[PDB]
Amino acid sequence: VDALLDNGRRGRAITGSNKRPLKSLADMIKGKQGRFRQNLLGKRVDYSGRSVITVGPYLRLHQCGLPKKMALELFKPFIYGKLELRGLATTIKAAKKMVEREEAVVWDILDEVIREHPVLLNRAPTLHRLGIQAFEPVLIEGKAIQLHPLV
Amino acid sequence: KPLVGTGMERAVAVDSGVTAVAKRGGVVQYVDASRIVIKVNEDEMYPGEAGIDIYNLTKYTRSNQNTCINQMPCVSLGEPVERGDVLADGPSTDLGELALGQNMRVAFMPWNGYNFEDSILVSERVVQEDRFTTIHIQELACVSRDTKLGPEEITADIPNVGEAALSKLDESGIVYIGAEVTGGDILVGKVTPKGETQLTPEEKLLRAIFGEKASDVKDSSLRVPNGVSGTVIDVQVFTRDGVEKDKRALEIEEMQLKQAKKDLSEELQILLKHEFEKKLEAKRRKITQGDDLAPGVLKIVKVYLAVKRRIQPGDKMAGRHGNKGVISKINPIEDMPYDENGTPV
Amino acid sequence: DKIRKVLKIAKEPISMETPIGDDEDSHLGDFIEDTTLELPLDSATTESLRAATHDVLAGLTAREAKVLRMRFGIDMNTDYTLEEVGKQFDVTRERIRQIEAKALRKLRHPSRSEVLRSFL
Amino acid sequence: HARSTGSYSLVTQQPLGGKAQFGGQRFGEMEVWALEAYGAAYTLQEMLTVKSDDVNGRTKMYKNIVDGNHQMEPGMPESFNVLLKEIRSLGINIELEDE
Amino acid sequence: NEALRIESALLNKIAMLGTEKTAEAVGVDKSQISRWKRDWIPKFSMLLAVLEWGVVDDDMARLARQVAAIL
Amino acid sequence: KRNEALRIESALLNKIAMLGTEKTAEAVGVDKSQISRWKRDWIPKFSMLLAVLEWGVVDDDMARLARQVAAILT
Amino acid sequence: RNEALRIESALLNKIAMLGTEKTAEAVGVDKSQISRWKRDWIPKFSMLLAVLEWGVVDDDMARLARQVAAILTN
Amino acid sequence: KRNEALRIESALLNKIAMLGTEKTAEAVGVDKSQISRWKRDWIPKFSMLLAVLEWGVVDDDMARLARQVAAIL
Amino acid sequence: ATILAEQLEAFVDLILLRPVDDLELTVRSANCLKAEAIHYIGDLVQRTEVELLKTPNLGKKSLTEIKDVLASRGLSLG
Amino acid sequence: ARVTVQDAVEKIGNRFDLVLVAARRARQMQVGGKDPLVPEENDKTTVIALREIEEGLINNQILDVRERQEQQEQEA
Amino acid sequence: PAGTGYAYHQDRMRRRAA
Amino acid sequence: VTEVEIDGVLHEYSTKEGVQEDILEILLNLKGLAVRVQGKDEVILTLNKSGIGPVTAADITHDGDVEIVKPQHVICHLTDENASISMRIKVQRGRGYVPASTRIHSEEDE
Amino acid sequence: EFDAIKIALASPDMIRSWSFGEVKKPETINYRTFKPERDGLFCARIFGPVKDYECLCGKYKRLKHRGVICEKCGVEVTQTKVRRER
Ligand SMILES: [Zn+2]
Repeated sequence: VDALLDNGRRGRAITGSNKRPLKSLADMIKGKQGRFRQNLLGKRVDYSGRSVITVGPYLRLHQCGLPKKMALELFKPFIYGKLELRGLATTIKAAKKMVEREEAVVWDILDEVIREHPVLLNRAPTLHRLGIQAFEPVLIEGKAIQLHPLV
Repeated sequence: KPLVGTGMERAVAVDSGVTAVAKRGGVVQYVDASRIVIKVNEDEMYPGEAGIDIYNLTKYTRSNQNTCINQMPCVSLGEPVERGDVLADGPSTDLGELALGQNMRVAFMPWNGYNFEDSILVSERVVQEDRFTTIHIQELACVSRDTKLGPEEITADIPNVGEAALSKLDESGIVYIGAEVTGGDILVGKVTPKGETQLTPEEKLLRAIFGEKASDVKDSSLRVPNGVSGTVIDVQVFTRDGVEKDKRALEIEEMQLKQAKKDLSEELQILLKHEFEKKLEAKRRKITQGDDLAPGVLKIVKVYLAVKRRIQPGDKMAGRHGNKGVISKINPIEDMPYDENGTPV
Repeated sequence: DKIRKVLKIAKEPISMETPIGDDEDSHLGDFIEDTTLELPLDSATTESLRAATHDVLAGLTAREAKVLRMRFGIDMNTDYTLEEVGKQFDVTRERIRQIEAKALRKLRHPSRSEVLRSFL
Repeated sequence: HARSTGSYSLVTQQPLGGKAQFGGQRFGEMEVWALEAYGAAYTLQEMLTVKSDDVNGRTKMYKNIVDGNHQMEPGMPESFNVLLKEIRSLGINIELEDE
Repeated sequence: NEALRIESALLNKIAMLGTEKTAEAVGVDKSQISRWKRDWIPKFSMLLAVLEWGVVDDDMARLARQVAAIL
Repeated sequence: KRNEALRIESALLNKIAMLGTEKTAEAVGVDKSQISRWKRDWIPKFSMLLAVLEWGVVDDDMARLARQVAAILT
Repeated sequence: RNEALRIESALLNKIAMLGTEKTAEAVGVDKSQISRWKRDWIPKFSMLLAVLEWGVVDDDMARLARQVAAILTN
Repeated sequence: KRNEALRIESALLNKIAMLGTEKTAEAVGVDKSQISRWKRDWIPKFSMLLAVLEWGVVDDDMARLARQVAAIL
Repeated sequence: ATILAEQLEAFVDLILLRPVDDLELTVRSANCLKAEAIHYIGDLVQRTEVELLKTPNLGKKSLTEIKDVLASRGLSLG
Repeated sequence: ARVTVQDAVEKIGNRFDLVLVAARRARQMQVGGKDPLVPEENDKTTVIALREIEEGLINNQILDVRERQEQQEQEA
Repeated sequence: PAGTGYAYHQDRMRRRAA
Repeated sequence: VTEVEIDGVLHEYSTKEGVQEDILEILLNLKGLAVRVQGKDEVILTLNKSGIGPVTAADITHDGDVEIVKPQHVICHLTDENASISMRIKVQRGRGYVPASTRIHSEEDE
Repeated sequence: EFDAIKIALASPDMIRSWSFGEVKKPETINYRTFKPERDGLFCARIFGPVKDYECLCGKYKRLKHRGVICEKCGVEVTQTKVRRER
């Protein structure tokens, strides 16, 4: 029972088939890897992407260069909705097939979708507030996010 | 080659077994993209032997990092070679010199913020000459196992995919060699048995309306990862000892057997007969012996794709002095700085 | 064949806290997905298919639409049998069979099920 | 690498790792601090309820986005339910008051 | 008895074929083949007797003999 | 043997259909359900056996053609 | 197909001329049977006649002749 | 009218045999495994209709086949 | 020079195919249209009302239905 | 078009009530229950709501007054 | 209870203290 | 040059027996072949060579309207007496640089 | 919905009130047909069904029968998500 609850406080933790101590009921709550800090204070998140950043010195301060493929994947439900609403797809499965085929009008829908939809750009060590900032996306034919030089 | 090196490039190139180095001096007798044959000089010839050396070059194979390992001959026909000379150039080697990158005409100047923090501005001629292009062979395995509902199959009959999607697959359900595939195409067509689907209402009705039948097999075909686009350069089939081989497995096996005989027969012709024939029966038995696979897995098909990554913004470049950099823009040749002679950087 | 079964018999299950080569924060349980989950596209497609069946059955005569809603469990309890439908329509079983066949034929019409076949 | 929706982790109903399981980006604790320092409470709430963990919330959000109703019904994240069942699996009674 | 002739001929031909071949053909474990045969051969022999397997071929042989006689 | 098995299965099923599942059951000595389920379960397997056993018989359409030719010539 | 459509139109036209009741009395079946055939089977019979009116291609004609000889040879 | 029905039925059965079971089954949407039964049921009835519709059918190819068969023997 | 001059000049200026299956009308209509080899709509419009009515088993209400459905689908005879 | 929100923040203040009132009004437009009060310039409902706030046509007080009067006239 | 949710939280208190 | 079709070759990551250059190197060589066509905008040239020696641009079968600017351009080498290279090179007129990737826009029935 | 979170000690009566049954055996899975065992750590009667609205034994495979407990196996028929709560 002690091992089940804590697998410590009893001199020697009991190990499994491998030589590694069994993870106890208490070990799944405490620590840097416990529920509180790995799953409750921070999380993995949908509608998110990541890519290398280039400069793009033509940008205005309020906008960022977003790759077209990245935008197409990040805004898929919005694209399905626009495809259904504008009559270009009868059902959601048909709209999915169009977005998979990347038909010419899917890109027009994607331009309409992100016209004034900001996206949050975040760099890995978020030391302060300005480590996350919202930008207006401008679609770029590439694979690297373009970041304004002043940010 | 490094236009500016330190003189240590030959040592690194040769000491690492990435090139083919002459074991014995002689005159090159036959050169080919795939092999070199040397007529050893009589001084280095042992009494009981034929003075012939055959170096078999490593053609396009995959490295631990999914790069291209390929050896090209660096000698011409009839050329004299001495012991320790480089006969083929391995990956990233030029005439026995370590050649990790490309020597490029670089200018140091700001140019409009397109190299702002560490960004790099590149000309379109750099892309046109394909001098930072790389080959990226990669494996993709389709394993058919023994499931409780029934064994998995690699048939070419795949529900819910049209005629065109199955055009790249042969009769046995495996993509052809040399076929240029795109992210999403089927490589190996596989189907798993299924049952007791438990269809919902307003779907039973739909199937009734369209007189369609729900398939008893679900599609588990190996498809190309989205984004990746290369050509199929190799296919390997591993069949369990008891299972019966398919058409493509038998076809591959015959190709390997003929290749084996060809290599052994050429070896005897270029150069002993007792070891030739004994090795042909061992090589033949090894080709058809049947593979010891994991338990349950019935048949494995490995497809090797060969991508070609050219260059683009976001790719990291570097010099040898710790100067990193990500390509930001690829410039037209008429936008680049140029000197009095009109040569752009 | 018993030899193969005995050899296939599952070995000791792998601990889900097994470190991956990095051994830092990658554990085996970080690579295992919930297989019994409905993808949001599948759920939305189910809702749209329910709506489409409703809007298509609407364009049917009263008794034919009722017969088709009964024969399949369409927004009701377990599906009824032809005999039960006769017990409720007070008509012969073969009559209900003919009615449902004709209703399905009418639903097969183009310009009446193009969206429904798009659902395939 | 990008992702709208995909596979989800087993014990915690959250997205998975990076680009080999088509998984999402970790919106870790310091990113939460940055959102808190801003006033972005709806951004934060949707980030840690409908985009990650609320099982019923994320399907409703997907549907609502599909028909152009950019509103959410946040709900309780599944990982907090896991934590409650794990503390209760010790001899500790932890419950929500004023049900 | 047509059924008994069919049973005899089928059993003889199956035995000549080989145990492993028959098991593979009918997808039955080699430990069950004797059971499968003893149970199912009479049923299928009776079935083929009803279906008149080979009777069309017998009449075809008769027609071939007659045509040979005419020519 | 695969295509021969398919052909033999088709011929067997055609013979049962022509005679009748009810009538075939009555003659064989089983119930109609048993014939209906043998058609689904074992007739393919027995057909593969016949393909291996080499008991294939002449297709009935070509049989009719041969009969007609033998009547026309004679 | 086109020949199938022509055949179907001809059959329906002749049915119209003769009279559904008259054709029912001539065929031994009821009026409703002819009317329902007009929609169930007549198209399929028309397609069958379309594919039959092509005749026999010489290659397959020789194939069938050889097979008919083989089945009729001791 | 019945004798003509039998004559056209024989001609049609011959034509079906020459065409091929696969083709006939595909043409009239009948499962191949059952096509033969179809011929027992609808070939005569259909024949009757052709006899009542004053449709004309001929069976030259069959005779041709006979000739060709004689060539082998 | 020609390319530059051209750009500088730019600067200095400153249904009928649908078969009978898409009619879904009374079986009277479909039967009469199939009899007269009127299978596609594209061949239906070229007909005229007075000639169509002459068809047997085709009277006032059948022609009314065919014409009104054609009108409802933006089609007419001629 | 929209780059900065300094006139809307000015007209409402607190930089947080602006978000809430703009969200209320943008949802009003998004659902088929309301129409823009400023000439639509191909903007999204969020930007349209911000542009209405800047003009002074929308406040938290205006919105609740309109909601109340719509409730009162629903009685009819 | 910090930013754009502060108002919401205050409103909750308005309903809790009754 | 826009595309090539060598006799017994399936992809550029293979090697031809008796040829010293790899197929990929052969294509990189053919990329630099200077040529002009007067009449047409698209022509398929043919190159068939046997026997030891360099296979140069002078060995390309020539029609009247195609002119090989430098006939000494080396295409490959044959290193075996019983070695044959037979290819059909596709030359077409265009403007600028268009990579094959952007040339697979639709596959145009390729 | 909920205003505060209360934490306290757990009594045997409280722990039994949470419980939906007593795990009596250490068995988990049947090693041939991997269905849950009768009273083990993975038990359908105690913890709920393993497939949506499908009884373990196989006598109930419709949403219509929702809300009844079987007799050949005693397994409640409901959603599988309840496996995360029981
Ligand atoms: Zn049960």
